[PDB]
Order: sequence, then structure tokens, then C-alpha cells
Amino acid sequence: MAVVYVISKSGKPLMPTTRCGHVRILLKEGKARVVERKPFTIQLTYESAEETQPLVLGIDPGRTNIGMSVVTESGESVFNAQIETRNKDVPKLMKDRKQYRMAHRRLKRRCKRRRRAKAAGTAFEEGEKQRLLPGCFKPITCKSIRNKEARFNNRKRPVGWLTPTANHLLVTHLNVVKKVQKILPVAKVVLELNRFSFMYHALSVLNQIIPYLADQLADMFPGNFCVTSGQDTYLFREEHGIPKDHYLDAYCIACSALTDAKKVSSPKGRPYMVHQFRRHDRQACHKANLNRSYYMGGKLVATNRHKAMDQKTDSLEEYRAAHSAADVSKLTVKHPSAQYKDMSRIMPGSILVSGEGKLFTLSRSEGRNKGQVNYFVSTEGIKYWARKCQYLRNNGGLQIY
RNA sequence: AAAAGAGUGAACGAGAGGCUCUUCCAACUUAGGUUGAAAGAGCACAGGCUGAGACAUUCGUAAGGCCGAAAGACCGGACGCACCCUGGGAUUUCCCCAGUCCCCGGAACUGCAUAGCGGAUGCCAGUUGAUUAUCAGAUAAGCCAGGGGGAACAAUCACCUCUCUGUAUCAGAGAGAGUUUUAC
DNA sequence: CCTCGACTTCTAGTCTCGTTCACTCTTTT
DNA sequence: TTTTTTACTAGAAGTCGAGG
Repeated sequence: MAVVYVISKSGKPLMPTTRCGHVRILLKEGKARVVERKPFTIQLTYESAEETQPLVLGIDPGRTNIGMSVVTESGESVFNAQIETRNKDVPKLMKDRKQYRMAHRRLKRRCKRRRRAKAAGTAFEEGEKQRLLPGCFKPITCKSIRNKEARFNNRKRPVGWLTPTANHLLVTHLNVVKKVQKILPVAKVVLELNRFSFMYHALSVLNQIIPYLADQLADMFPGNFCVTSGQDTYLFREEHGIPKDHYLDAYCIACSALTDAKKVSSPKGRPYMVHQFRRHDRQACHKANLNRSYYMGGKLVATNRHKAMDQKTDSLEEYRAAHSAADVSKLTVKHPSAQYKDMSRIMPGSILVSGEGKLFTLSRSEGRNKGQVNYFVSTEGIKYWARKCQYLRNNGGLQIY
């Protein structure tokens, strides 16, 4: 039945097991010591032999659902996972980081300098200046003063420089291989090299990282790194009739390297689920409201005084056109103040226990009153009064649900 | 090889908005208040680093062409600069990285020449201690700031059986050796 | 009969356009 | 000539009881 992973006293991933009774007696015997609650690992506390039979790990690459599966040689299944990456958030978080940065460098230096210039009388006499900068053919308009040197001509990257979003995917894939190697004694590694010519979109960073992952996983398993092919995976899924399921593809990718695989049966049983939680959140501002709202009878009648970029709702300007000065003289303005996040908060991914004693993994902290989170939501979707909950462990990035 | 695809990373420049304040006008209610128009001034995660580096004007920036009466222009690429290299930093942290930036070296490489750098002149800081000196302090038109890990940190008993309560379920609590051994 | 409050319950968050540059992977041919 | 709507965290408004 269940498979209880085992680790040597020396901390060496030994073969797991499936005896159950002995895995309890041996816990009551104290001989052992839980090392993880899921997947259940038990480190022996009586140094014994550490024999470990050969195991193959089939990695099915992917940008949001990395799938892995360690299989015995006969073709038996000892582990099956389905990692859900956060690779789709990294790209957008960086676009925002850019806008934010460019704003800081426009509203806190450029303008300022342009303000201090006009004030000191140290500004272009024309007030504007077209400047054809080396590399461009169309000039750039500089108001009041010149432009901090633009650097876009010879910025060199190391060879094989991969973009933040791609690096992430790669590391992830490998970080998961390392977590699997701390529970089971992995020997060889099969990877399913994918292929998209480009001739629910994405499917791009994977094509760029597949090559680098293959190299990296060839040094992690020196002399033991094979590469299958989606096609083979399919041929297998019709040859051994593995019920088609995105998560049953890794078992197939892995069962390929196996030569005399006699006991190849679909790896039944729901596969473990791993969620990736961000490690650092250096953002401090939750919302800077940015809106001067007007309220005649306490109801918005002007979100600004004049429209803004993409502002659809009417602005005081429109109102003044529709109503009178006796009307505009009664309006009430209400601009809420910027809301800053609590940058030392138990971060989504932490492990906590409820007042009743249920252990859970923070998914999101909903609510705040008098400076105290109102509810800690679990990854299962239950809401617990934070005030009563207890902190146990911080985020680990890849966290099994 | 190009050719495209398909993502994703830089630097610099402009706006619409916004915040505060001033002046003025109008409106509306109690000299006052509220609101708006117009003009002006300042301000732009929380922060960390550093004391100056910003701006303006002017001059200087290789030989080699080649064209000019010349002056000069144009090409070129230096004994010029560099986003390039070597080293060292700031941001920077439990432990790392990215990015950006900075400081001395500049060989190759790579880039630029209306750029960049340097000089000159102008204009924009802060001065107090602890002790002429030294060590703090003060001081921006300095730089970086909304990216990625990893470690460590349990009130971590899973699975099978029985009993009890709830629960349409399922869930909760208690006890248990269930075939050895991770390999007879 | 309120009201004071422990909690529920629920909504909401900036945006666009200039002058350039980059590196990495697939495929076409 | 248009690439794709995500979602945690903060804070205001609301309800349910206390209770006196």
C-alpha cells in the first residue's frame, strides 16, 4: 500500500518501504524519527546496512506543471509528483518593477533637475533641444537640460545569459530533482526533450531552457542521463496502454530507460502536488490610491478634476459642463491614503497550526484590523482566525500540498 | 548562413493624472468655512549607501585620408572616451544571485566621435561637536530601491484493522504489530 | 435598546509613447 | 497592429451578541 520513504542514520536516501506495521512498531520502538509529514519520511535511528537498488527519475519538462516519477527497474512506481511553478508571475512582476523604476528615475531625478534648472537659470535658452544620440537616426527632445547618458550601444551579456523568467524555470526544474534525491536514492535520469517550432500560449521559455537543463542534469548524474522523446512517450502510452493523463507522462518518460521492464503498470494513486511560493517580497506599497474623488451627495461625481490616462469615468471637468457652480460648490472630495504592506508578514507558504490543532500552509493572509491579520487562509481553502493560529515554519519555496 | 519566428532583458526621453502650498477669482454655506477655476512653487514605494555631483557656457580631444583659397567639412579610429575588459565596491541581506550603479588598471575583444571625457568659467549644499590637527555630525540636481533562489526554523505518526460520536457522506478521538528484511 | 465590538463580509489596486539596444531557442529556407 | 486578467493584502462596512 502506502510507500514510506526511509533515510539512513547517516542521512542517506535508502530504499523506502511498504510494510507499515514495522514502520510503526519501529516508531513506537523509537528506533525511527519522522523527518517529514508528507511525504512520510522516517530516518532510522539504528545504523544498519544502506543497500539501495537502482532507481530512474523521469522528468517531463514544462513551464507550469513539471512532472517527475522515480521508478524501480522492473517498471514499478516509487514516487509521482506534479509541480505547479510560479514561472508565469515572474515575467509580469518584472514589467511592473521596470515601470516603478523608470518612474522613480523620472519623477525623483529628471523632473527635479529640470525644476532646479529652470529655477537657477541653468537651462537651454530655447528650453528644448533635439539631440541625435550616437546609434539613433531620429532626434530626442530634451526640455530645460540634457539627458543622463543613454547606454544602449555596447552592453554585453555573458554567453548563454538566460532571462530572469527562463533562469527561474531552469533552477526550478533542478531544485525539484534535488528535493526528490533527498527522499529516494535516484541513479539515472531520463528527460523528455520537447520541441516547438513556432511555425493558453507561452511554451517559449521551456524551448530555451531544455538545452541548459540537459547539460546541468548530465553533471548531477555523471554517466547516467538519457533523453527520450514525446513521440516515444506516446508510443509507450499506446504500447503499455497507460491511461492518458498529463501526470502519467513522467512514468512513461522514466520507464523508457528501463531495459527488461516486465512489471510496467500505470502508476495508480493521486500524485503528490508541489506549489512554488515566492521567497522574497520586497514590495512595500499595497495601493497608492491616486484619485481625487468628488461627492455631491456623498457620491462620486469626479474621480479626478480632469480625466487621466485611460480614465473612463467622468472627471470634475465633465461635471462642471453638466451642472452649475452652486452644484460644484457643494461637492465633497475624498482621496484615500496610500496603503503599505507589512513586509515582515508570515509569507504565503509558511506552515501554521490552528486553535483546534489542524496544521496548514498559509496561502494568503486576508484582512487586517488594529495591525493584525484577521484570517489566515490555508492552501485547502479554509479560513482560520489568525489571532489564535500558531507559527511553526517559514516558506520553503517548493512546498508539497 | 541568412532568413525568419517566439519570447524576455537594458538605458534614456516625454506626457495624462496625483500630493502639498501660495496668489487670485467665483460659488456656496457660517471675519470664517467649503468647493471650484486660473496662475505659481514645491513632492513623488518603505528604505539602504555615500558627500557632493548636477546643470550651463566655452575650449580640447590622435595620424591617416580626402575635399576645400582658406576657414572648414567629410571619412578614419587614437596617445580620446566606453555600456568593453581586470580588479574592487554600493544596493546586500541568515547564506547567495539578478539588475543597476560606482572606483582605480586598461591587453586582446567589443562600442562611440552632434557622443563621451577633460579643462576653464558660472550657478546650486552643509558646519557642529568630540576632541591647527584628528574623529564623529551636517550636507544633492549622488547611486540603488516594487526581480530569483537557498538554508534554518514543527504541537511534524502517514498507511491497514477495531470501537465511540457526530457527520447524508466524510470528519474527529483512542488502542493495535498488519510478514519478514529492503531484501528469502 | 442601544452600542461596542468581536468578528464577517467585501471590494480593490495607474497609464502611454518617444530614441535606441540586447541574448537564446526553434524553424524556414 | 493588439500580447492576456492574476491575485494577495489592507481596510471599510456590516452582523451578531453582550449586557446591562
